[PDB]
Amino acid sequence: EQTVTEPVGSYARAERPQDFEGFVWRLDNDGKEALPRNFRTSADALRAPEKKFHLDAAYVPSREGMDALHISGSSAFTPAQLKNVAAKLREKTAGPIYDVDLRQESHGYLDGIPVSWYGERDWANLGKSQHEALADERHRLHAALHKTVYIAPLGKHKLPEGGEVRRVQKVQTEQEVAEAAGMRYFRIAATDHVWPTPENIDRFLAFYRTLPQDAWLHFHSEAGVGRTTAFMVMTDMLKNPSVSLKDILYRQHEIGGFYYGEFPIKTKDKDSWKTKYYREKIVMIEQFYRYVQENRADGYQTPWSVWLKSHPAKA
Amino acid sequence: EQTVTEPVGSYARAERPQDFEGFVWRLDNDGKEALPRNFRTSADALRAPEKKFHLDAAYVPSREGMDALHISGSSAFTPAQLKNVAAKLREKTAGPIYDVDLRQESHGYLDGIPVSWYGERDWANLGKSQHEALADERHRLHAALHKTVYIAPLGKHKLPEGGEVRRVQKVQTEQEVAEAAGMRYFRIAATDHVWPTPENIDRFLAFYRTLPQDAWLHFHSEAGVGRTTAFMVMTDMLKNPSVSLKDILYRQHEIGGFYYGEFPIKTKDKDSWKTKYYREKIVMIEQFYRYVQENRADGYQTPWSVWLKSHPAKA
Ligand SMILES: O=P(O)(O)O[C@H]1[C@H](O)[C@@H](OP(=O)(O)O)[C@H](OP(=O)(O)O)[C@@H](OP(=O)(O)O)[C@H]1O
Ligand SMILES: O=P(O)(O)O[C@H]1[C@H](O)[C@@H](OP(=O)(O)O)[C@H](OP(=O)(O)O)[C@@H](OP(=O)(O)O)[C@H]1O
Ligand SMILES: [Cl-]
Repeated sequence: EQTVTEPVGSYARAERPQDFEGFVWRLDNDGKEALPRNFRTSADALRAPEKKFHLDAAYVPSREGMDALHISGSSAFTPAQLKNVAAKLREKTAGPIYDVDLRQESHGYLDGIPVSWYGERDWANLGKSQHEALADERHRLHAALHKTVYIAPLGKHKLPEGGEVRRVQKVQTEQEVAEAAGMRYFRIAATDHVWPTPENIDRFLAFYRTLPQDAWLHFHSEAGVGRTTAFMVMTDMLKNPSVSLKDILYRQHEIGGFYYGEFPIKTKDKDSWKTKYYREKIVMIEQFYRYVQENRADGYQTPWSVWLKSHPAKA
Repeated sequence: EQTVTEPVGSYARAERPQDFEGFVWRLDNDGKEALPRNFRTSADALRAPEKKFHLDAAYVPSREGMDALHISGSSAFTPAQLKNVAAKLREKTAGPIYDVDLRQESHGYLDGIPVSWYGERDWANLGKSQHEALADERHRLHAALHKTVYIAPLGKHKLPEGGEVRRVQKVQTEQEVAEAAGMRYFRIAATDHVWPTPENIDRFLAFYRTLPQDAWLHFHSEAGVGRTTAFMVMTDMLKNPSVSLKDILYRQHEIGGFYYGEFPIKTKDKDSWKTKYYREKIVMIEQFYRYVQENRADGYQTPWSVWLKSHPAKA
């Protein structure tokens, strides 16, 4: 027919939340290193591209605007690691430093240990509104206080392996941990592995509009790869609209992020469900760039969700 | 001074239940074999003793009373394995066959899979009365229905390793499963690793008293070793009081059970806590033998718990 059930950029809406409910408190960071994993800032030197993306290692992207961009990204962290990050970022700016938490999955800290309520594909909060996801999170964190919990790292086949059991004496939300490290906090509940929703992006752009000139944004997700890079890319496009799409994509990849341009996708058989979500992200990244280019001149009078509905992306 | 806080036979009462709360649905049997592990009956041939017990391999225990004993023991089982056990036992008797469940830990069947709510040392119900342990079990099993659960086998260090996640469509208690296999059901909530309590034994003795002559008792615990052998030994002593302690202990061991007499206890560093519980069971097995010998003449008018308080065991 002519009516589409889920438009491009919303494929995840077709999945059934009940088939991915949370079943374990996953260890988000073992706390052994001084900093979170995949830590990088926009002032960093560009490195050779990762071979899996089949890029031109000889291409030198423009760094126009990177010194003033003021953003960084990383994986999840322990409280001590976030204090190290905050201290490092303070050496680069006198503006407010934001911990921009991009995780939809319920997470927090049990006795200072960074944990998340993990469901298959990390989709324990799939389908929930940001309100419902945050309510789940608060309820779960609180329920763990003075209770025995099993906290484990995921091993072979994304299933618990080893870990530890403890009776919890202290519970904190990431907001509390960010404030204790001297950072401002802003939450965007984005689903792991997929393109952020129009709701997620409209929320980010509204937040972006409120920032003072010297604000520094430290984005993070679980690994500091998929969601973190998507938002770092969006920020680079918004702040440096005259830079080419290719340069934005190459430079965000070359300072240590994911590469959001076209590349030959290949997954292990067990990860084949990811293929179309990668393809969806490549197309949406181009569509967001188009949104920025067509709406920056009038100051974004119309939001991303609205413009995308009248300018749908195509596979 | 004079007053003793915990008498011999009750050491476990000094442990703190809050430090061993349940944290995972442990897989009790993977269902691969036709029968549960350590399956054996009193009609079986005696085999050579296990080396670790340092026994006399040349010794020939008396079998006096074994053919009429009518008892068996095994590990936990899937419903299909229990049906196989019941069919096997029916070839040996025309009397009622009892599934004597000796597990204090909460356990049952989720989608037919035998599971238990596991806490450190398998002590998730330590300290609870049987009434409280069964209420915990009934609430946990029921709460699992239509919910997502993580079921895993324990691997390295008694922590989950691998396993599976499933949204449960069927929940059953072992009572339901035993009845489906054509067995009567009798529960004694005995704590894993330790000597059965005076309450556990008083309950068993009262049940034993009213059994029809041709009743067949199939005992089981998790592995079919510690608790299963303790009750098989007690039944053998009760039913065959003229048989020597040495013969009872050797023969229950030689048909496939644990050896409940003195031996060179040698544990790994991580299992050193077990040492005193072994020593306690050796002493209590002797004390129970004394009880049977001294109370059989009047038909056991004095319960085990009462008699033990007036004749305490000595370390
Ligand atoms: O949290 P963000 O920073 O968004 O990054 C995600 C998480 O690290 C994912 O692991 P998890 O779901 O266990 O938290 C990982 O999936 P895998 O571990 O399956 O590789 C993703 O890579 P890909 O899904 O491969 O693209 C990566 O993009
Ligand atoms: O269930 P019953 O038949 O009473 O047997 C018990 C359980 O199998 C215990 O394992 P679990 O705690 O995992 O249920 C096992 O401890 P280990 O598995 O640590 O060896 C005991 O041996 P010992 O504790 O070694 O005596 C054994 O006697
Ligand atoms: Cl009781």
